[PDB]
Amino acid sequence: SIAMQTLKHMPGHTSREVLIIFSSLTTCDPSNIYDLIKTLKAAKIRVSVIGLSAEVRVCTVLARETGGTYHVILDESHYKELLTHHVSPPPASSSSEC
Amino acid sequence: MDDQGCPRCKTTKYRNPSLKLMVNVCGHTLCESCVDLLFVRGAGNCPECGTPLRKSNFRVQLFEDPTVDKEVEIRKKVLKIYNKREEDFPSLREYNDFLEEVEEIVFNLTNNVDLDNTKKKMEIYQKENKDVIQKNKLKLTREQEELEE
Amino acid sequence: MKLNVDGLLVYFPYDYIYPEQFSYMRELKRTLDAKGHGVLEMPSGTGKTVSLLALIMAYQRAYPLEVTKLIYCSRTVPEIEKVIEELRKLLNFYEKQEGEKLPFLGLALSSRKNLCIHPEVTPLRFGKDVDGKCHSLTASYVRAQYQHDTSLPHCRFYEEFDAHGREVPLPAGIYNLDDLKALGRRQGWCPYFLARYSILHANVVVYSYHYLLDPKIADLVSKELARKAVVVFDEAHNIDNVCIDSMSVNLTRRTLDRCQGNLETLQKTVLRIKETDEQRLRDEYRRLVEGANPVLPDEVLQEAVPGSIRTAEHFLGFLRRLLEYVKWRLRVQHVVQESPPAFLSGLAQRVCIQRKPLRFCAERLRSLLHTLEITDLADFSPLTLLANFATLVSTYAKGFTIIIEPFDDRTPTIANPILHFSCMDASLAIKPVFERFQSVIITSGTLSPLDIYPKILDFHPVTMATFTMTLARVCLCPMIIGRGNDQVAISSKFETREDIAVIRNYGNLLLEMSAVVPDGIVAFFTSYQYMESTVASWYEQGILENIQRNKLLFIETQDGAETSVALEKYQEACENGRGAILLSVARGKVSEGIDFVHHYGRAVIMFGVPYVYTQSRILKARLEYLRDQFQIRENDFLTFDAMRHAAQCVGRAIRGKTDYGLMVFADKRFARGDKRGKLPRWIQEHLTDANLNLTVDEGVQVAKYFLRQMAQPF
Ligand code: SF4
Ligand SMILES: [Zn+2]
Ligand SMILES: [Zn+2]
Repeated sequence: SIAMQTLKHMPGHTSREVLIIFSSLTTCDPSNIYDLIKTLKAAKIRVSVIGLSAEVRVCTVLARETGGTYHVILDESHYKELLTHHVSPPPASSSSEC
Repeated sequence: MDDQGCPRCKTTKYRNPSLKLMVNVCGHTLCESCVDLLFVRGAGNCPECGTPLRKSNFRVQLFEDPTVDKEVEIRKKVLKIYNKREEDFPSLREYNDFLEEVEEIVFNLTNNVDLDNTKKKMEIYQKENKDVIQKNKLKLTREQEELEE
Repeated sequence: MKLNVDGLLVYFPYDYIYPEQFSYMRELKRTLDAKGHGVLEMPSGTGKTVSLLALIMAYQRAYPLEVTKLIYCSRTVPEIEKVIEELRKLLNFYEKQEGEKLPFLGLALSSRKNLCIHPEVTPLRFGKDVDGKCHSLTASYVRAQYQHDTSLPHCRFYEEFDAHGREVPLPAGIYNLDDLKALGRRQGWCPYFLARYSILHANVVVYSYHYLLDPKIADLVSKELARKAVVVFDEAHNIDNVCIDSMSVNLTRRTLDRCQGNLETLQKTVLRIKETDEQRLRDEYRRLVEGANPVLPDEVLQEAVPGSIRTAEHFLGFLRRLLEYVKWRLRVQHVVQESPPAFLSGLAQRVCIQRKPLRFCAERLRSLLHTLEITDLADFSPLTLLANFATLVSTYAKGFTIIIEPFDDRTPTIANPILHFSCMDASLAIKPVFERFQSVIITSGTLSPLDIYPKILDFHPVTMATFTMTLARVCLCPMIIGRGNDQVAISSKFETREDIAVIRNYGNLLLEMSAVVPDGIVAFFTSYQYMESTVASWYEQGILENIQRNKLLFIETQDGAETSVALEKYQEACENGRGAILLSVARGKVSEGIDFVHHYGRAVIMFGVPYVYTQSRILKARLEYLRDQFQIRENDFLTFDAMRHAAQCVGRAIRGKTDYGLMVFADKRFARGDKRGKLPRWIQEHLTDANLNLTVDEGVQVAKYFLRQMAQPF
């Protein structure tokens, strides 16, 4: 929600992206996140979670529905590879506009 | 033992269930502490009904239903008659027709006058007592002994 | 995807099949070719249905005369719905391949309560109530009165069905239960009776066991029409228990009192009938002299003559006598008594009730009660249950036993004693299926080793093969934890149940496993009392609060409403990131009914080997009789009953679609060779000695690593 509040007023041309480095599998939230997923899809904010020591189901659906990618750390060397891969710009999909 | 109590003295049936029903020609609930009360005065008379009894007409039973008491006793007496085995009759219907007449006799004796039943039973006596009653009566002990083991 | 099976060519909808599927198909074709009953096990919850259905359809096409039809039975209607979905997909694929419709019909049967279109019976959900209301609406008396067309609510659907469906049968197609309800509404016919008639000409019929095992209702729809049909039972590893339940009848004091009240009402109704209409209803006596459904199977059932009970009053008196005998025999206070033949002999001697007249008691009850034009059978149902018991006891007691419990368990003194008539061997009741049908395939998942099943059920199997799931990735990584952080034995023995150290080890293991495992976890205990004791100990200690902080916790209770609400919230918790820890009992109906899939019950925890209490006397008869006959050791059967139950309650996570998941058994007993040997082959082969007896911490670490491995894509 904080990221969405800041990114809502961002220009349409730029690609709004979020990389959640998830460590604790639990997610205690005041409101259901499935509803927020709809707003994220409407706002075309790509969310690509990187889980740690857990294949979180809510984050899996978040990533695939919002267009981002989900990954889990095999080790520190693979963590380096994951973040270095995320460095590069992501391809623009149909929803993306220039 | 689940009965609330005797129609007159419902104290033992609450304190202890050891008392058992006593069957009578009246088909009429009674309890030993009340059997003493019947013995003291009348000596074989139902308290409310006043039905006479030859010698107290008392035998131990444990069926709360007086109708079942009378029916079971009457059936016990009737079984001494018409005890011929089924295989004695090759006819299919006759296997259970006579049993139908037997149970009709039982129901007749339970409520309706038993004079006709007694006359009929005399008629069946004169014929059955010669062979069938004696034979089945003797074979009852043999079959029971074999079945028990 | 056309597979060139050794026997023939078989179509298949999905793109690829694992080698275990090839093995399954070839073994199944071998059994069908031998035309002999057999048993086989396949791991996957889904996929086995499609492979089996495709092979059966191809075999039917190749040798239509060999197999008349397929009778595929499933545990529950919610489960059989998935089967009908699979069959619909397969039929659509085959129809697309062929390019035209073919004379193939497939349908599912279910209770009138589950499916019906009458608004009066719609609001009511209780099955006996639906049965009684439908019997009243469809009664021969109601039909005759409908012929008169008098002012009275008549169920038009059955009449229209009799008018039309009798003449025209449904051409072909696949109809789920819900879709069949819509079809019945559209055509003004019964979704139930229409399917019942289609059973005569249907290629595939699917219904639960209680539609095919209990002689009361099974026989009528499983008549000799299917002389040579492929009958298949799916996931029917708990077939012995259901087959026993189909025979066991429980008599209680409250039920007996209700029976007595119903009998009084019966007598009053008989008097009213005598004063109102006597001759027309007396014609029943003539047809009886000429000579709720009977519980006697095909050959055991007899219809020579009703017996000495030939009139309403005579039958009523007979029932009064038997009810009085049962009432007193139950009121007796004493130790548990067993008496299969002695009960019948004592009944006959004490109350003068001959076994032959007692045999036809239930059938004559059905006929006489029909004569009375009663409002419904729901009110008199207890009397019908008592009559079924009365006829069964006089029918046979060679492989049965009457148990009397003056005192119930869990109560030092209770005024509601219970008389059980639990069976001891399921072969007696399942004999008609094997004998009538040329071959029966008991396809099951999580099956405890097949060798026992022929001993319990008297049949000669053709094939005995165990199929192991093979995938490019190790979907399942089961483990057994017997040593805690204290290196102390963690067996959940009866004498070791009270051990606070063992309870603490279980709590700490659950805490760490919930900390590492992703959202969704289910833990199965051995009994409600044991689960409550462990939960209370954890509550007294701080472990439970830490578990609550780490993840949400839900618990199961005997009440079905609370169970359903808790499971409904558990599903939402699994969907969300909170996660959930569902504590349940292995014998709980929730464990058998529920199915765990991807992101549901990810890590299955088994706290203690599931063993039934060693005091329930019913199991004593069931077990010592098996020792005496068929020669099964008591310990052997007990361990088999534990391992089969554990496999049932732990095999859900591998449902289908290759969804990862780990099965952890927190009990050193599972590490024993006998338990491992009796464990299903597919789980055991994956299990290895390296992880056989991991400590709590080591198990947690390996679980974390395995979850890491499974997280990444293929
Ligand atoms: S006759 Fe058909 S429509 Fe009427 S209550 Fe019975 S099942 Fe329902
Ligand atoms: Zn008295
Ligand atoms: Zn009297």
